[PDB]
Amino acid sequence: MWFLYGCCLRFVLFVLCYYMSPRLPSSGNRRVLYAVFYLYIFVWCVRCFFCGIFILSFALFIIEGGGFIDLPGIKYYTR
Amino acid sequence: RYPFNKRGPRERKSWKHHVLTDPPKPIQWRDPKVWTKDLTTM
Amino acid sequence: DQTCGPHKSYKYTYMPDPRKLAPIETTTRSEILPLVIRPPTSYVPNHETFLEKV
Amino acid sequence: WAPNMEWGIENTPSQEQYQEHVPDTPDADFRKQRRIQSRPVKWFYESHYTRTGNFAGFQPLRFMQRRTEREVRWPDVINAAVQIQKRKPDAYIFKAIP
Amino acid sequence: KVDHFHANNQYQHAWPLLSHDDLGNSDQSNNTRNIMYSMYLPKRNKGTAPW
Amino acid sequence: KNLNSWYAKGTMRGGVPRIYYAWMRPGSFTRRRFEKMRNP
Amino acid sequence: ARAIIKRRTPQLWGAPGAPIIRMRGHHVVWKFQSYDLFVEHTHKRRNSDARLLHYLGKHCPHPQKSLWSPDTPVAQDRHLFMLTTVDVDAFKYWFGVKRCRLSMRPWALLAKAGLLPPSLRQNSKIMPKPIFDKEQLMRYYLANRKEEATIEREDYLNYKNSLVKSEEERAAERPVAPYL
Amino acid sequence: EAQFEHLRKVYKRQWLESFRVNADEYIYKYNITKAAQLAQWEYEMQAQE
Amino acid sequence: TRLERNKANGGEALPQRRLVDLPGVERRRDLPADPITRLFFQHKGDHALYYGTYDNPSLQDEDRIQIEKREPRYWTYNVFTPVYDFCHRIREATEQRKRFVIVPSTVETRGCARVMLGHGLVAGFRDFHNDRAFAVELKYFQGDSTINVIEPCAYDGKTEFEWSPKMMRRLMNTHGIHNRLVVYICRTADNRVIDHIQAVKENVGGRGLIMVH
Amino acid sequence: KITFYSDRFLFRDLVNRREASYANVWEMDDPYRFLQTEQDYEDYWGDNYDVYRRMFPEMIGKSGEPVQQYGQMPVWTGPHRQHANKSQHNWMFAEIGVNVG
Amino acid sequence: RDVEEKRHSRDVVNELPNPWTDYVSHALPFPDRDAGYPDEYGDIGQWRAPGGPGSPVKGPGYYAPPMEGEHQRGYTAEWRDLKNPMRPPEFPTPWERKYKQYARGQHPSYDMVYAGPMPEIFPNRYDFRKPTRWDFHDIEKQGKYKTSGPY
Amino acid sequence: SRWSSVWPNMHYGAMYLSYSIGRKLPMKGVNWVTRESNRLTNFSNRYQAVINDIDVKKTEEELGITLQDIRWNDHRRIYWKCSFCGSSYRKSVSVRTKFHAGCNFCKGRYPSEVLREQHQSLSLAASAPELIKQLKETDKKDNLGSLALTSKFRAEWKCQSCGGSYRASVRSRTGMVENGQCPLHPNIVDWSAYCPSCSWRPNMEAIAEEVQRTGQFLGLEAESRKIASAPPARIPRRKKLV
Amino acid sequence: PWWNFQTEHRQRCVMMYGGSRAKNTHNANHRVFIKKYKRNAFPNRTRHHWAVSMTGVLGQRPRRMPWPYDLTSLIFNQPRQGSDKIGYVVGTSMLKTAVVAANHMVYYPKFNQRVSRTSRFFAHDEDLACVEGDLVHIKQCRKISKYKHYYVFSILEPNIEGRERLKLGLKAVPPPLFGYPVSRRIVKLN
Amino acid sequence: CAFGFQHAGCRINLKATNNPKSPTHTVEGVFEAVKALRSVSEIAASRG
RNA sequence: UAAAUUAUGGUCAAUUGUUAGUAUUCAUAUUAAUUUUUUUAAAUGUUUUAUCAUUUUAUAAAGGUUUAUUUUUGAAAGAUUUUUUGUAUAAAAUUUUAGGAAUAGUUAAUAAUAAUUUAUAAUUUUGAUUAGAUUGUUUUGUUAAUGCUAUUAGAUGGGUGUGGAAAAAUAAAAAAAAUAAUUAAUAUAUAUCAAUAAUAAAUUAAAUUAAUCUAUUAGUCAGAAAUG
Ligand SMILES: [Zn+2]
Ligand SMILES: [Zn+2]
Repeated sequence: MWFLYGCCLRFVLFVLCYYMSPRLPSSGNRRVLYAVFYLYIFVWCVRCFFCGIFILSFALFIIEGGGFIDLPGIKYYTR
Repeated sequence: RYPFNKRGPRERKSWKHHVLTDPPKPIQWRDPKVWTKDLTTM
Repeated sequence: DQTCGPHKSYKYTYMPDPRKLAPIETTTRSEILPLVIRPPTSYVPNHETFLEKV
Repeated sequence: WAPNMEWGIENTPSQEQYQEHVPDTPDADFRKQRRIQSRPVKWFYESHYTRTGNFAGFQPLRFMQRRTEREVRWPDVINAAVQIQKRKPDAYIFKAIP
Repeated sequence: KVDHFHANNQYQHAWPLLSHDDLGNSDQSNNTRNIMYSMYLPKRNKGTAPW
Repeated sequence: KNLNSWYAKGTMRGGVPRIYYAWMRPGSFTRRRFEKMRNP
Repeated sequence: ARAIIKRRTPQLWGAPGAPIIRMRGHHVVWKFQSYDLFVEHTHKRRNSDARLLHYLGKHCPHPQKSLWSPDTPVAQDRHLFMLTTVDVDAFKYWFGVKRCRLSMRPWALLAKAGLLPPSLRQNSKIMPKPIFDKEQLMRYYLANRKEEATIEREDYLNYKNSLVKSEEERAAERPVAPYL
Repeated sequence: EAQFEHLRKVYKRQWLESFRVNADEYIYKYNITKAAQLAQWEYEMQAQE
Repeated sequence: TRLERNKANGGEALPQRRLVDLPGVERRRDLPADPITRLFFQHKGDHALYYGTYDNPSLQDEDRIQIEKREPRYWTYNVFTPVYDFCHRIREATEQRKRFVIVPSTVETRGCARVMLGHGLVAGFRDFHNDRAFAVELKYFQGDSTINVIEPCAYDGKTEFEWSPKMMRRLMNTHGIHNRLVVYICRTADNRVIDHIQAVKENVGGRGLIMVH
Repeated sequence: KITFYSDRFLFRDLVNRREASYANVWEMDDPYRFLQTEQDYEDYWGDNYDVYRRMFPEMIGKSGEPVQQYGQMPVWTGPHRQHANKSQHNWMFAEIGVNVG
Repeated sequence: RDVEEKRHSRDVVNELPNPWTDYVSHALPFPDRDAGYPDEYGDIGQWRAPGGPGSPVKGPGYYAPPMEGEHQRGYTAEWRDLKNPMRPPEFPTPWERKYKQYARGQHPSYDMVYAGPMPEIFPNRYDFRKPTRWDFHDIEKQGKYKTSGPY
Repeated sequence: SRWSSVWPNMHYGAMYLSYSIGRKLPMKGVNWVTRESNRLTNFSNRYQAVINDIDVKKTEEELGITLQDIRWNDHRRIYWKCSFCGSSYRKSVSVRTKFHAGCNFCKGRYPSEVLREQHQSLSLAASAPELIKQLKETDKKDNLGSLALTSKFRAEWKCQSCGGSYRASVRSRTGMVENGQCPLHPNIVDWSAYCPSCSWRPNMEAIAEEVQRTGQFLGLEAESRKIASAPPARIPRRKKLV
Repeated sequence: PWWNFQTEHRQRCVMMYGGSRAKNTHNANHRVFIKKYKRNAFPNRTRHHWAVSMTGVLGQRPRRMPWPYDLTSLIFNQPRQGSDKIGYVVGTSMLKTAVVAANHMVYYPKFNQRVSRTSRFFAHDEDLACVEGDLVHIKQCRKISKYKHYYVFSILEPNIEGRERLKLGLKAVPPPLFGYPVSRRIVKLN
Repeated sequence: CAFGFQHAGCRINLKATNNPKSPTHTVEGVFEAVKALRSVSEIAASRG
């Protein structure tokens, strides 16, 4: 929750959609969205997850953090 | 996590009409041997 | 964490209790200090003259 | 002489006692294990001294409890023991009332 | 103390029960014996007995 | 002065019934070994 | 006395003003509107405390019923009641002795109390204001005159001390033989 | 405001001819109390000696 | 106080002279204590100028060991006290099924002991006027100690816990049942050491000393 | 109660019983030897309202404070305000302060 | 003022005290008695009472003298009025015997520590099983949709 | 806007406003349907004056509800016409059969809500026909000639100045009040004998007459009349304290 | 109201019968710390900052608090706190001026314990009597300079050793052997 | 309630996040406490 | 180193999580929230005065502060026939940050002094100065409870030094020097950061004035419930 920076939901900006492989015993090809957002004049990069779905191209993303998933290092998920 | 990602609330039989529909419905043909003298309660 | 919600909807049975609906005695203030209006005066005879003045 | 202590079966109304509106039929309220209920005036026929008072300086534990917690975390069907409530049907069938 | 949103001193002394309109619980024709115990008589904490 | 009413105590467990002694435990109820001198 | 005045909120003079018996009350929904009657100064800061002198009471503008008394067959008692709690004795000390200005809504109330005479602005619209003339005013005083020996008393015991130590029962404070 | 300033005095004949009686009585009681606690200090001074 | 107003009526009308008696009958006896099988000699009262203090004791009972004081070293330590060490002497002895304990001797240590003994948690105690120690004889029942638990009010000395009379009235009130079971020793302002029961029967509260039951 | 009485609590009562004699047998044993104070007599005959009513006629309320109308404060402005004290409500005022309520 | 006073004195209902206008009941700043407020410990006004140890002291109802005061010197007025038990009282009263002993503290105490059990002298009445919504011979009337509990 | 949400005030008669979701729902689902034992008209014997006070055309035309379609306890908000006075309201047969709730103006035909019939305060025709001529023509004057002089009945009348319709209490007109109510003005006769704008004039006549007679207007003349006319014989005066 | 339960709430305007009107402020908010520096680059020298501060005074925690019940209130009755202060006069080198070092009371409610604390004051002494160490009584007045609101109101013990040390000529008190704590290994040889 | 305690309350570990928790440890702990309990008559007699 | 009671005196302390060998405030609960729902707000033109003037009307923009913010009758209340007095700036207690050290118009006395008077001066590890976050001391939340965790908004220099007090460049909802007005609390769609609504959420109806609103999502291995 470091990058949620305390608010309940944080808005960010799509950049890349790369695929990372979950942690064993699990198996998958999990969708890790390398996003960014400017906040408090420094700009930041947020490697996040995607459990939602996408219909229109929208680099508007509502990252709310979640539990742990079979991926090591992704504390943020989509709304 | 979020319950409504990839799909919203499944609206499935939001009125669930099977608990409603009564093609067999007692009518003026209630039995005077099994219904009350009012023919309203069995 | 409280991602669920409240734990009971505490509600109260409305029931009318027979003392509040019991008959109040009234007397409209126009039975103590009667209300009447001044027929118009020469400086302000009309209700357009009035607003022109005010 | 006992007081007329509050939050009885009779004192309380429905939405407090149970968690649905329940008719106040003066005839045959089976859920209060009651058979009939002639309702003469509250304090008319009893002798006067018996009108001891109204005690309610305790918890209405049926209805609201201190430090409410889901009795059994699992399965999710459990609240505090103050959430007694029957089952809500799907779409509500409203008959025509004669 | 006074005329901020959170007035205290008008409750500091004792005022009888105002039942002039529906302040939410049909206060004006609904007479509220049990509503007062459970509801508006202050309490020792949420749910504790009416103090 | 004890505003704990004795008349509103105990938490209801549904149907689970728990015993209560009117005065004294049913063990200590009877005293034959001492009214009838049946003792070492 | 300020370079750029505060426009809706100027009073007459000065930064801490004279004491005034105001009857404020927060504007929210009418059902939730009852009046904090209280002594205080004219020129306040934005809230009702920094020149609050002495909480004086609370008024219910909403007329309530006799749900504290039984159902009388008495009309004036069955009528709705309008209730207020004063601080009668600190009002007397402020108003009477420290001379705080009595505003007009609070006065409209205390008039109904019986402390103060019914105000200037309880105007019976239905009767005209008076017509003064010296001939009739002096002709009356001529007609009915009251004496110096009945007026000086009341002046004294109505604006000055009034516990008349009854000359007879001042005997109880003039000691007896062991020191007399 | 002849009656309104006739009162602003009467409530100095009433608030003072009452503070008179009541400070008289407060001193008649705080004097019993003042004197009694003073006596106890003297007594505990004795027992200390 | 009502059992004396009509027991002190024996005043003659004359304020008569008080009778002289034997050289000494008003002197307090000493409490008996066998000199040969013993913990310490019950030291006499005449030697009342031989008695030193708990902190600085005299030279008496050379035959016997001496308890030491309990004074810590740093900031980081809790500061024990005779009331702490007496409670844990007694706790360890009732845990070892001993009989006599040689327990520190301060005014409120034997204060706690005299009221515990009044409350029956102890078969007896004895002040040998030993400037440092005194002996508490423990009572047992069915194999287990009568002092079920005994706690200090404070595991520290630097923290005195004055008990409000209402605090001490909400112990004898277990959910509506008046309960003088667990006895709490508190030392009032009058330099008396009393249980909470006589402390709240006179509505004074005192320093918290021990809880016991 | 969970008071624990010392082994010989009853000595005071026991000597008072061993010595107290009675003018005759019936004062020795009568059913009101328990009842010592008015609290004892009311807690006994409280159930018995026929006895209580006569015995303790004070709890029976008879008297009260009359409803006493005041004379009213006179106003100098005469009938140009002789309505001004008159509404369709009653107006109840309760004084407060540091001292009252 | 004069014509109003004339009519006011003509009013009989007047000439009564309006205790709102007539006196300032307690003009000082502080109450005439401790009123439910806290105490040194915070024992809020309900958890306490007045007169205990927190009060102002009550002082010795005598004088505290040195050496030759009441130690066999003589006697104060508290020495002739006190009476020995044998000789009668001055004035006769018909004191009860029972209250006499009670007042003295010698009455055989009958407290409520001695009170045995209050037995059910009379069997009350047999408590026949009053039917509930969990005594329905048929699991139909006790559905989830009708019965949420027996009563 | 915003203040649409504000609930309409409820007084000391109004029971349940039914102004929110759950405030109407559990009462919404009561799908009433008229059966022959529901039908009010079956029950004329008991409720004759409930049958005879129905604005039937006003009902059907505006509502789609028939005199036959009316329950004896119909919760529907229909219009009626008072058979005693003749005013029109919108009242449900339920609150009129359960409670005897009716016309907001025949609410007060009886002098005091509390003691309604005990009033031996005399009638209108057998007492004061000079009101019988000014009251608006209703053909119900045959019954209103028994309304008490003390009745708060907001009766409508013919004025004499503007000829129009002015509605005032029968008591506020007649003047007399039943012993022990809130009494009305000393001049309420002279300030409701006319129209709310044409009741001004008959007043200042005697008011300026005295400004002329005396060169001075001071309301104290009625007072001084009462002292120069009514000597108090023996009004008990209290023992002074001074 | 506070004593009411969430769903039993209706009206956040009034409190019907009684109780405590107060704004349920939202303490539960995850206040954060936005790292605007690097663990080796801080614009402070002594106390670096790397996590949220708890802010307030009479609000920090451990909840230190004012306690008047100390040596001073045991010895002197006071009109207003701090008036009278007793200490080892330490430091008088400013001509006619004394530095009196006397303690107050800092009570810790949570622990149920105290610690009284030190403070070098300014204290005027016209005529230069006191020497470092005289246990003195100090009272407050009207101010005497920027920093001295006190004056030497007595002596409770004069350092007679010191006064004679001056009379003989030496320093009434030898000066501390070492300075304040430093960070540099000062290599004093010979 | 299987013992019949009408007025009692047991608390374990101070909170159900405090380990160790397990159905085993819960039953064992409460029964151990009910064993450690001393009667009031036994308390009294123990104090004579 | 004595028991005692004229019998409950002085007013409620009480802890409700399905865990997974064991050690340990530490995922899932409930409470208060936030995420979340338009039933509290709102307008412009301050107003008098003898007149190009003058009388009246003094702490919300930020401004970054932890040894910190403190002050009166002389204005006004405020009453007479005149000259009428001694009550004020000061303080005192509490002050943050992992790894901690030097700081500076300086300290005291003189002084109605010394831009160059006198001096062994003062702040600091009892944590100073710099820099960092931060509104400062009856308002909450949880808890049986010491706690832990909250409360806003208001004072950001002086420079013609006016005024009683600089707080003074627009941001009430105080009647503001003639009773204007209170038959009034209503306020249109405008806003700030306050302010918890799903107010009988489902059969018997609203002694109303008939006013707003058509009312919904969860899971379904553990553990309520599953198959195509
Ligand atoms: Zn009608
Ligand atoms: Zn007309």
